[PDB]
Amino acid sequence: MKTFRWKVKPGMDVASVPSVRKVRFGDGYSQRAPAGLNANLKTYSVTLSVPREEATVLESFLEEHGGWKSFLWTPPYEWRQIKVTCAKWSSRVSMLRVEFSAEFEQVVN
Amino acid sequence: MKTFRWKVKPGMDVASVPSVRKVRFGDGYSQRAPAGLNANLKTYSVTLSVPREEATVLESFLEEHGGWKSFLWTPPYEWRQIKVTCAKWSSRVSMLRVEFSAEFEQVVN
Amino acid sequence: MKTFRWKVKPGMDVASVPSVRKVRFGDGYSQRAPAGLNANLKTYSVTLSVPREEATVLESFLEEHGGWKSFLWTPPYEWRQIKVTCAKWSSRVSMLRVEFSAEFEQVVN
Amino acid sequence: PNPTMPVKGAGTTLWVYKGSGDPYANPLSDVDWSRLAKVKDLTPGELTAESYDDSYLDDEDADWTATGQGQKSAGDTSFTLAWMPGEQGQQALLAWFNEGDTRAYKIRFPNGTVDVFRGWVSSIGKAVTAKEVITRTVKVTNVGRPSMAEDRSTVTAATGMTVTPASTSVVKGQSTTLTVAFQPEGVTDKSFRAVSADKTKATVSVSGMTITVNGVAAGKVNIPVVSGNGEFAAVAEITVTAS
Amino acid sequence: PNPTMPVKGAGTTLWVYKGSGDPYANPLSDVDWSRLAKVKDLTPGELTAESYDDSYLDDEDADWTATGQGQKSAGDTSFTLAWMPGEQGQQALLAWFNEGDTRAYKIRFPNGTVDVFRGWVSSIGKAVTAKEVITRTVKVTNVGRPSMAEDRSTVTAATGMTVTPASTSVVKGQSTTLTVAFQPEGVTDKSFRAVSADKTKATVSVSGMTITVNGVAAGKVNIPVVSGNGEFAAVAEITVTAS
Repeated sequence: MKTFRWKVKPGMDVASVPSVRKVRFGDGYSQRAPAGLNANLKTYSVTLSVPREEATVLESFLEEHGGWKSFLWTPPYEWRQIKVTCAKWSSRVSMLRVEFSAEFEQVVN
Repeated sequence: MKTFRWKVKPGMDVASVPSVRKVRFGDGYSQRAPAGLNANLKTYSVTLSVPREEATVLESFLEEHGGWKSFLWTPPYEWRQIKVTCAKWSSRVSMLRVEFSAEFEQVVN
Repeated sequence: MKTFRWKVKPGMDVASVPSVRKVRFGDGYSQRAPAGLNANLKTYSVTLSVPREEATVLESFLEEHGGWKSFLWTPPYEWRQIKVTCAKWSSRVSMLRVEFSAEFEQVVN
Repeated sequence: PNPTMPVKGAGTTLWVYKGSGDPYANPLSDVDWSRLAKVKDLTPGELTAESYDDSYLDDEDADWTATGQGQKSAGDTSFTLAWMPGEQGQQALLAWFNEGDTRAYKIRFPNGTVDVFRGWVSSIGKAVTAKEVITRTVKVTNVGRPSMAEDRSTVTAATGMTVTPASTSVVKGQSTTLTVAFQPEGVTDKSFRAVSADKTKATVSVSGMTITVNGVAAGKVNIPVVSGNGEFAAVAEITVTAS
Repeated sequence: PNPTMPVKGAGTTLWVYKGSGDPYANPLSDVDWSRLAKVKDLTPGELTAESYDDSYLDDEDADWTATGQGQKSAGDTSFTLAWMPGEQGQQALLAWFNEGDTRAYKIRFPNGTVDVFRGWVSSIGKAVTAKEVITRTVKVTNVGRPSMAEDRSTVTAATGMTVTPASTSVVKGQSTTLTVAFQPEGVTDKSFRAVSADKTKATVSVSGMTITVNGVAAGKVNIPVVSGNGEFAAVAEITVTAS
């Protein structure tokens, strides 16, 4: 399975911090270069809230990929399908629902 | 003893954080591998609340294994019995109850 | 694209931190010099709030420059147009709006 | 005692379980129950449920918030009763508070119905003032699922709907009475309506049963009668003569 | 029933959906709705809204604060009604509370207009006092966007319906179709429901303006049709031949 089809909660953080080449000694003249070709691949701090029964399915999805094996995902932010990778996906199992805190880092390959 | 019979009330934290081998190439490309051979182990941040008379039994059970050694436990997350080890089990005493906080780490052994 | 048109709501932080050469002598005496030749550049801790549709445009503008490159901006502090660069621009998504937080660093270039 | 009609609330009794079986099984019997008599006033607990957020970033039409029912709680039941320390039933209540176990208690209404909750005493009060009876005020916090009266009700759908009209002649300025068999083996819990298929010759009035068919104009008129949402229905015929 | 002039609010009824179609589509039709009777009082929902800050540093005229509208809630609808635990509608209400689903419920005003909301039960109480009928108090937390009465500002009122059925022989293994004419000036905002008489001779199937009668058994079968709230109706007769 190659598509994350679950829904994320309202408050989701998107961090960019692009990669550039910076040369500046002290506080003198500065030079900046775009460095690589795929400058910024962003990062989404995704949070989900799902019934206790579907927690097993969600963790099976996240566990099968297991850090490697990026999967397709359409963020609700720019609505463009991308390839992402997750590595932590902590979870908290309340009385009736479980919350997932995962980090999706977009990739190219 | 082999089985953990006490129950976890509030909603635990179930952390996966699988180990992967990641190489970052230049203009946005990368290379990922699952590093290991048998999945990730996953750890539970468990907390019990027990009557002051039963805290001694729980302490004896957690101290017999003594950091090493594994016991069976069926987490209220996937309902699949697993082998776990506990290594800290802090405990806070109150007027009529004792609250245990512990970290159960799943082990293949 | 050259000019930044969005507006900053809350009250930013404008940090100067001039660079000086300081030598501390013995019984209370010292020796100070301005180190550099052209003033201090100052940095603005800026936050935007935008509708969920214009967030894509703002992201495109901030990603085109991509950490390097400079854009013109007239801060609501001194009303003097300056050249600035942005390198982080974290963003938090919500139900109807998106909140951008960023650090604009003034550059001579 | 009619559980399908409003009742006046005078005659409500409060009982505490002192047996060892399952109180929710047969609450209607007061065998293993102790009566808490002389109740000045009663206030049953309120069944509440928390809410969880149900808004998702991928949703369309996000202008209006959405939520969902969370975890249910059976509230606190309060009651003030006459202070008679030396009578058993109040000493049992004091022991219940003193050792603080979870115990069952039921409320009997003048309907033949009963509401049995299960909880522990959380407050014990007194009110001393001259010129009026000393009152002991008690509050109980309920735990777990209660067994409400609606859980003990019943329904019957024995398919016993029938329309028995006169199906005879009628003249101007008169009326005819119809009948509906509301006994699907006796007990029923459904409603019905009736309306003429033309509403141009004879009208119909659904007055407590007695469909009153009124011959405004002559002719053969058909009146459908449908019970419930359309589970069963029939058609009555009335022949209004010229004279 | 004039909706452009103030009304006194007496006779306002309350209904809960129990069908499967769109509840906002045809709220004037009381077909798939269960009525909660003996409503003591009713406080409707309060459509509110939150405010986002709309003051920027670059803006001129910083002396006066500015805001903007955000996400609008649908509020909570509370009501208390006479407690009849043995009557269907209160059992359905308690099942709605226990299950926790989000259902639709409409309020019909003495105006011809209807306000239908969607929500879940968040409170179930009860007041037990002597000399006063026991009342059940319910609170429903609304989700999503409701369907206000100002949305249905057209209402053609129909006032017309007729049937042109086949009324011919029906053979075994085959079914006939019964024509319905429902064009009183074309524009219509009403529905109907057709049923059989004995459910043995022939059976009816109605879905989308079409009525199909299949001749399970021979003889003469009667089919009554009732439209909308029950103002209009019709009757048809179908003959089924054994051979």
